[PDB]
Amino acid sequence: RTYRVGDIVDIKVNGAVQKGMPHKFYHGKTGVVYNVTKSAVGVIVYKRVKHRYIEKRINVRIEHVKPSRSREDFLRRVKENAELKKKAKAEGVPVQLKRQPAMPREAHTVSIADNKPVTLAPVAYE
Amino acid sequence: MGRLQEYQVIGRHLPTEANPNPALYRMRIFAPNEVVAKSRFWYFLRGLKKVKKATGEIVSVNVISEKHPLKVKNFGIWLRYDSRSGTHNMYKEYRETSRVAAVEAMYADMAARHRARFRSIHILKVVELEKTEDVKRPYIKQLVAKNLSFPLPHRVPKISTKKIFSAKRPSTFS
Amino acid sequence: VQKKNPLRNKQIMLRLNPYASTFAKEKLGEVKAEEGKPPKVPASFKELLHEA
Amino acid sequence: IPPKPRKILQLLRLRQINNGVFVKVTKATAEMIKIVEPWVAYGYPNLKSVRELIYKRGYGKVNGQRIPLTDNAIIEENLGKYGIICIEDLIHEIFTVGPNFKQAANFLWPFKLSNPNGGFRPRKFKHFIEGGDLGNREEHINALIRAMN
RNA sequence: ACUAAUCGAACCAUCUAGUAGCUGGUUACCGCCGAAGUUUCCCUCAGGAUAGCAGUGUCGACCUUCAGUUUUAUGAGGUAAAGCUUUAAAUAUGUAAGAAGCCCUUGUUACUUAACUGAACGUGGGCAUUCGAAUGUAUCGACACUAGUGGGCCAUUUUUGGUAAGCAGAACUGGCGAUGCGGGAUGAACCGAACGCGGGGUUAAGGUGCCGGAGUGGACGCUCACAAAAGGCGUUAGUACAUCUUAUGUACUAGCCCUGGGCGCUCAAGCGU
Repeated sequence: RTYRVGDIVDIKVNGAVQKGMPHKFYHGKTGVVYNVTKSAVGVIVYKRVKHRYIEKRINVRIEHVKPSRSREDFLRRVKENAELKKKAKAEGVPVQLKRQPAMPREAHTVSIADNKPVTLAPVAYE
Repeated sequence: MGRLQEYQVIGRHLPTEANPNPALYRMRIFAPNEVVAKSRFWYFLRGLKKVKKATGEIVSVNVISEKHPLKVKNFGIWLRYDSRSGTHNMYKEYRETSRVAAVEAMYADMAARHRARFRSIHILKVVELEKTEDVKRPYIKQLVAKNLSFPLPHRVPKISTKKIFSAKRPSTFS
Repeated sequence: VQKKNPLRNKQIMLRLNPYASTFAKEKLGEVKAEEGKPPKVPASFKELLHEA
Repeated sequence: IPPKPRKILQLLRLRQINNGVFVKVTKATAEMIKIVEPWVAYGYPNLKSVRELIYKRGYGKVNGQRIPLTDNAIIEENLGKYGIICIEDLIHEIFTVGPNFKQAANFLWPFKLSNPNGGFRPRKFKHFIEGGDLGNREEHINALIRAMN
């Protein structure tokens, strides 16, 4: 795997390699890149103390850093929000582009037929 | 727990493309109000099968009233409670004019003689004892016996609590 | 200078809601239900109510 | 109070005991309320509860100032851009949730309710399904508002 | 304490208000804002500086933006079920959520590579009246001087090592050191609630026999006072086996009791609902 300076990488920290292992406070956290070396990769990652954020700079080898799929939903969204807007302006019709947070369900009717509702009860200890 | 009522609660899994028209399970639940009746319904249903409230819906809540609340009858309640030791099963008998009155009788009776609360107690089956000699219980047996007639000795009369002083010593023959 | 409750003070309610005069006049808080003979309960609903 | 339910109650504008607010039932909001369930009671209000709340304890946020809803003019200045022109419109927009619920509910200052007449239940700090006064209670919030409002 | 025996030897004025540590003290009122034991870097021990938290002023954009929150997408962890590590999830926890943005096209480079293969600097487009989730809006950003703590204590949760058992150490959160009020008959615990001066109404935690404001209130039962499958011919509630015109009698289960604040209370003023 190859890595740029400025992209988003995520650390996994497997147990196979023990050389220069980050702490358990650094396992499984995502950050950005500022240096790329022969083996180690310079990672900038924020840290949560009290009420604020402080930035720490580290070096992790290529054995545990993977490309981040964090902004994958963005590049899908802007591409799709583009081409629907082309289809909207061509057809002259409006389209809802933003995300709706899944409103509660509306009313409907459930028929009895072919489904006689079974009567249940709790069971004894035996 | 309070003036409970009977509730018929029917519900089923939220349908998917794989399983349209799910199975529509139904349960009878004694509860003080509807939001407790629905909570007990999902509590039991997750106990038997894998359905949960988040992936499930409730299709009906209906009150089951007494057909003849002016008739006096005998009730057999099958029961299950979790103590510190574990879970046990028993069967009580009650004499009331309605099933919710007998469940009211059970909950006070079970909390008194066994110290069991609403969460531990599980209703198994409450059924009207249709015919005599199906009563398996002594203190009900003397009550269903022929030509019951007992006196009321030593009945303390109602003296108002705000009448602190009385001029005549009360009589307990009324 | 002084907020007046429209539920108590009938003049403030009329200032805010001019329909409130003809709501009480034509008695729409007492709208009778639509007439017509109600149907009997289906027999299948009675068995499901009084099921075991 | 841990800081994570603390932030939510600030975001829901519940900064005081006996404080009311209208929120939309939504997967964003419903998960927000479920965290702060050890601190709130909520339910489904009827038309009357919406009506008596706006009419008796309805206050508006006019340039950051809590102005009581006394005349229909003061709704036109603030919410006339969304079609809400009167008090019966602000009740209608809230009860029958319209396209501008967000601007209508943010206009209202949080409802400073009184303590309930008749009191709470004996141990109000349990869930409503276990005999307390906390969490969801659906249509029984109308009785709680009637004692409080 | 006294006696005997033991060790030592001045005073005055000035330098001199010597200096070092370390105590004790440090003088009206009101108003506003209000903390800390924590990050990085040095070197004598004798500890420094800094970051934070804070106060006064001061300067730049305009709640555009931001956020101890949810949701959507995507990492990371163990524990059941589960398949032949994949499966689906709890619980807390990283990253992203437009115009400061996208994609691909075309040139160059001091970098890299078989090669725009990438990276950087330049070209093209589109949406500014849903600009691409919810909720909030008392938005921030940046300088100076000036503090006080910079090394603590308690509780939870997680985690680590270990003891005959102990115990010990970190990190997180809340708090204390710097808090009054109602309760806890009492309190350094805990429960409620945090504070300008008054009137009225309603409550919480706790209570309503008297001391004490409020019920000798209503419904139904039980009781008379360490420790183990313990002893109960005390009582009540439930289960399992056996006899019977050919009502019982054996062992358990559950209550709870005998053994193992004051006044006073017992169809409670005790216990459970």
